[PDB]
Amino acid sequence: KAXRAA
Amino acid sequence: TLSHLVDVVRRAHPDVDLEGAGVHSGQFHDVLIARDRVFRFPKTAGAAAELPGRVAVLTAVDAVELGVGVPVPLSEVRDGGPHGFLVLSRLHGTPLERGDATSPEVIDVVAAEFARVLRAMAGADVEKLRLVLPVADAGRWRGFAGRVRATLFPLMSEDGRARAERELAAAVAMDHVATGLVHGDLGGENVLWQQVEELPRLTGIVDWDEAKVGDPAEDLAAVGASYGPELVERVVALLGAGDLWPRIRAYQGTFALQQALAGAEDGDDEELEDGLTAYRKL
Repeated sequence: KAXRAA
Repeated sequence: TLSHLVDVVRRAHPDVDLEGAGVHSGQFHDVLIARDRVFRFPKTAGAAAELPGRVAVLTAVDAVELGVGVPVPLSEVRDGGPHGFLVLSRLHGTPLERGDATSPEVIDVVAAEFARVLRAMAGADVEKLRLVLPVADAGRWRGFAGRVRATLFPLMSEDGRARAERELAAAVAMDHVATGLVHGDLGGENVLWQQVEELPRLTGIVDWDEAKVGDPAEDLAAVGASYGPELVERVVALLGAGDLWPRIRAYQGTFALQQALAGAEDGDDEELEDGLTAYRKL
């Protein structure tokens, strides 16, 4: 994972 | 059955020390991370097609000449083990901590390391890339919006849904851009650096799973999510990419929802909970 996208 | 796989590796690569070696495991494949080498072993006969997939993506990316390393197939794909294996190089280096990236004495150097890679990616021969890589689909964000409303909207507050509708809408509104190589997940953890005579050098980029012919704004968005607007403004200034800001913000406003939706789909409770915290009061 994560806020970037993962 | 990592015992078998280890024997498959010992037999095919005698000098590989699997004592103190990474294991990533999954429903999908096992991966043995040794010092200089990664061994990927698919678990199904269908997952087996991932091996020529990875070779074709990494070969196509390497042919663009980014001026930084990408993982290299060190072996042909082999039909040994249960469903084949592939040996890739391990790249050395460490993600840049956000505090380090942004120090005044290095921030210009960090900006140009990102710029020179993104410029080589934007100048790739897209006619060649489009024969190998995925191509950004015009329907992508309509479909993503549909799944977010089906899976996540019921877990949100009414303010959550209002916020999520505006973020989905900014992405759905973007016109279709497919003009260069896009990494697709260019956050800090996938970008590897070394101190080369006391200044950061960007030496490697890993995890090309989301790679595509697409919109360069999507990689700038990911750089901004990892490092903040002070860095991405400098990268954008160097590239002359000031036009891309609306697109950059539309990608970035989907990141928490991408994480939530993948947390639901992958069954990672912590990713689901973490991606949804802005979209509910509990």
